[PDB]
Amino acid sequence: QVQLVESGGGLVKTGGSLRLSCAASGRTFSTYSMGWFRQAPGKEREFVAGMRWTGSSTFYSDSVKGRFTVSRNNAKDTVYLHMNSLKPEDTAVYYCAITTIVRAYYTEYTEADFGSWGQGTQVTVSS
Amino acid sequence: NLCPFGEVFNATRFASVYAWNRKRISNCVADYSVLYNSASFSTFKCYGVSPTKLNDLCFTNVYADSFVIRGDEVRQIAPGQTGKIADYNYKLPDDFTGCVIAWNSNNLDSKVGGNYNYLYRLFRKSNLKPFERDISTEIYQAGSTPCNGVEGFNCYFPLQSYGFQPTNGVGYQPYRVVVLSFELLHAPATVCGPKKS
Amino acid sequence: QVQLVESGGGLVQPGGSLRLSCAASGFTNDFYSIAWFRQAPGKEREGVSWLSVSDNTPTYVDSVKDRFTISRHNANNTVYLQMNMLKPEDTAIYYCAAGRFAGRDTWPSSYDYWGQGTQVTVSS
Ligand SMILES: *[C@@H]1O[C@H](CO)[C@@H](O)[C@H](O)[C@H]1NC(C)=O
Ligand SMILES: [Cl-]
Repeated sequence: QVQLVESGGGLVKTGGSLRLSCAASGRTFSTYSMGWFRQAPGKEREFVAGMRWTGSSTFYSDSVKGRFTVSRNNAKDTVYLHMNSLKPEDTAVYYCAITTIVRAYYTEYTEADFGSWGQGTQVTVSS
Repeated sequence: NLCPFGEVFNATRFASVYAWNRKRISNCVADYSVLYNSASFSTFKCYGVSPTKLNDLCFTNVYADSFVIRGDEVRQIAPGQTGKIADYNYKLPDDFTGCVIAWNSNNLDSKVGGNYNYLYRLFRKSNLKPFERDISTEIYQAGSTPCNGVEGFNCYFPLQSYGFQPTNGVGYQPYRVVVLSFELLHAPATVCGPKKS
Repeated sequence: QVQLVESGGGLVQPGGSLRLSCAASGFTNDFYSIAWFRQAPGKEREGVSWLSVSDNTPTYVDSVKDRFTISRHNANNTVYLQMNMLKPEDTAIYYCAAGRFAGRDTWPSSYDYWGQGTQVTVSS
């Protein structure tokens, strides 16, 4: 396990933007692919978006594609979820995590593949 | 002075097939017939040569290539084969001279809940050349539309974990593979079979 | 072009003997190997004996070691499996298979050339 330091929750208006951040010292993000997940009350933790350890590939669930972007800083120690065109349906606790499991089809990732979970941050989209 | 085949055959961990390892062997006596007659190996196939002939030959270098694949891919480690291992991971030349050795490694390389360390390349724009080793990790563009750094329709990550579990059927259990190839240079021929010694 | 002609099967009592034959035609040279695969009721094909022809090296699985002998007669280009002290366990369809290599493999998919099976039944 490694410590992932996650930040950036909050309240935002429908159509607004937020950035979440996930930081880890040294070569963590250049070693293990990362994913963002979210969990609404009494629902399962679902995949949102991620990036390969390479930093040159990102991927998105169908519910957020074209609205959310993932990026990583030049130091390769901080990954961002840029949330745009937020809808009330995006209200949830968001988590970053990493995986040792390589799936050629990112569509097959589930929460069970991930570990070293960041602290959940609440995103609330008011209408 | 016996060739240190132990270092190759008995290594605690093996390479993933996409990132296969090569060990150079020289300055030693190699008993290919003792290897051939060993019950430890379930696959032992020579091309362009036989173990008796190798026992009577000297080479400058022997190369031992080693990696893990699943059982149902062992047949792809031969000249003229197709499939994802032969096409995209580890390719022998049509005119291959050497030996393919394999054994079931379920007791070493599988784990309860899956051993995810071993990978193979699922996709590549062209077939590997013989003895080419491709460790690249760029998105595979399966169609005409560029991926521009995003996986999706016809845009796949090129590597896949096996995830070996002990309960897998034998076609999906891990096999350790060693390929022996032979090199003759204008230099002392210091790797000899026991007869040419 | 390449063809394997199998024969020699039948019904025998437990303790009896049987001589299976694999006749290999369309090979240029001696650089091939033969395998015998048996398929017991409800099991997959399983290798029991191998012969690397150029080297004349036999291999056997442990369960047939001392009872089974594999050999080749040069004149008629035919590989024989002499099966002695047969048990009920040895009941199966026996296939010979060939590959253009010197050696042996447990994987049927590694052999590109196959005879039609011969039935071996061992009971009282
Ligand atoms: C690997 O180790 C075993 C002893 O555990 C030995 O019998 C075998 O010869 C070794 N393999 C080689 C190629 O030295
Ligand atoms: Cl990955």
